[PDB]
Amino acid sequence: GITGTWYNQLGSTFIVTAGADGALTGTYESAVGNAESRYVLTGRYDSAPATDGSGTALGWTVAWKNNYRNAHSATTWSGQYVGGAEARINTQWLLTSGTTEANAWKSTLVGHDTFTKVK
Amino acid sequence: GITGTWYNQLGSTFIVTAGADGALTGTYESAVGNAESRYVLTGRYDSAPATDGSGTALGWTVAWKNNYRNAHSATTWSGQYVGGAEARINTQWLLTSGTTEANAWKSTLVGHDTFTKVK
Amino acid sequence: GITGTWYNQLGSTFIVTAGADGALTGTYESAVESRYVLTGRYDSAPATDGSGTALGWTVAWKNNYRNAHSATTWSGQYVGGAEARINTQWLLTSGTTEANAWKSTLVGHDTFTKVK
Amino acid sequence: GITGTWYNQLGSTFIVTAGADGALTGTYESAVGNAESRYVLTGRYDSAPATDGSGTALGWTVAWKNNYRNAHSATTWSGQYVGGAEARINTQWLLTSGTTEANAWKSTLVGHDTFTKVKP
Ligand SMILES: O=C(O)CCCC[C@@H]1[Se]C[C@@H]2NC(=O)N[C@@H]21
Ligand SMILES: O=C(O)CCCC[C@@H]1[Se]C[C@@H]2NC(=O)N[C@@H]21
Ligand SMILES: O=C(O)CCCC[C@@H]1[Se]C[C@@H]2NC(=O)N[C@@H]21
Ligand SMILES: O=C(O)CCCC[C@@H]1[Se]C[C@@H]2NC(=O)N[C@@H]21
Repeated sequence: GITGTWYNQLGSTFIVTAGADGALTGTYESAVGNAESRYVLTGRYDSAPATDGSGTALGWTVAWKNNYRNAHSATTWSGQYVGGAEARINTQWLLTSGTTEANAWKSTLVGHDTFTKVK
Repeated sequence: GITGTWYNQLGSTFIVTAGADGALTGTYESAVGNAESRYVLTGRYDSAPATDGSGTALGWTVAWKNNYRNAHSATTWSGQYVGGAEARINTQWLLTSGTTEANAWKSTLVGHDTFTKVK
Repeated sequence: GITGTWYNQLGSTFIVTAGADGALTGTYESAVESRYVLTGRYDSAPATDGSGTALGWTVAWKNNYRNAHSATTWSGQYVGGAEARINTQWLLTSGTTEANAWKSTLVGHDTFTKVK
Repeated sequence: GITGTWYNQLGSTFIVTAGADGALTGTYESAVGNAESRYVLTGRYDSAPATDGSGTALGWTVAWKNNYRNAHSATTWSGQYVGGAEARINTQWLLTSGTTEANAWKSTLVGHDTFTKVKP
């Protein structure tokens, strides 16, 4: 279900494996921002979700440092997987940059990403 | 400086190891919510932060399922670690519960936690 | 371009008047009677480089018929053109006791359009 | 207890009047960001809050344009007033800047401000 390759509305690529233990592991490649190529992600998901039609809660983190570039920032996505004919992961995210203490008020962006397995 | 035990303002306990590769691994024990005992956490941090006084960006996820309870929800914390004698991890968080599609509008809580080395 | 009736994807409606001073006034008709006062502000002199027009408004969920002891603010931007939109993120805070304040605020997003 | 002069943890000044109709009016002066002097605010608050010890929900908006400066941005604060012993307004806020469509993903900052009546 969750395991596979997903794309968000920006064209970013989220390759994830959902482990039986509730673990999420994989790579994220952002189409935007101070990022290039793949970054490691790790996360957790509800491996025993409700059976009443509710989505599956999940979250994951990317710290935007790889072998090529370091943005000194990290994003967490929090959301739920909705299965079915048109599988989607609906997320909201927080991106925090490292700042000085005086600039901490503007450290964190918020947004929302929707992932499907298409394009 | 990140590795060790941290406590937030609500009385929750965050036990974490910061790996050399940027991995965060540990356990979270929540003082509030549909939670009981320890939960696995995983996350990522900037393992090569700026040397200009900026904090160290980081994030982690807890899915609120363990051997004792399943809240069908997951929280991600996004923030930065700030060193010194009064070291802190300042975070904002998103808590998404699994919902049906009709209730997705109320799926996600937002808040902020500050973690310190002493409590 | 802001003044008029807008519809979200959830069947809510709001009618707003954008005053020359930057004021937003109108009524929000929810879906998830149900009309509530809305007030807000918008940038009355936006950039002319294709940037959106920043704006925000608040609705306190009390009227003559019910009171949910809560308030939503929407923060976003108006984007003009053929498919005009107001893209928003919102925060809904409910009145809680201090012990429950950690769970007082929901966050989401809404997109409003001039059609349907 | 909402009406008065409030200051947040940054030293910003929030001057507000709560109208009997649920209206919030006043001025906001930010200690940080692309802002100078006072800006108009408007908002709403629950004028018949619960009597069980719960706070009073409220929210307000500032568009960061005044006679001196225009940041092409607007902030909304959503929060609750908590009386008793030491009056406080605890908020979370969203600051949206006007952006191109390509830059809309980075349009919105989020944070939290706590206000008390204690001058810096
Ligand atoms: O610019 C930076 O600091 C690092 C790049 C972050 C890109 C952000 Se993550 C939330 C949003 N979703 C996405 O795919 N890319 C953007
Ligand atoms: O109630 C649930 O769904 C699981 C428990 C959630 C606890 C939340 Se995580 C954000 C906040 N910080 C904390 O330590 N506990 C609360
Ligand atoms: O349940 C309540 O508190 C009263 C109705 C709240 C409606 C919320 Se405002 C954010 C979201 N957008 C919308 O149109 N309706 C929901
Ligand atoms: O920089 C801009 O775009 C306009 C100024 C925004 C200042 C932000 Se509003 C949230 C935070 N609280 C405060 O008092 N000032 C800052």
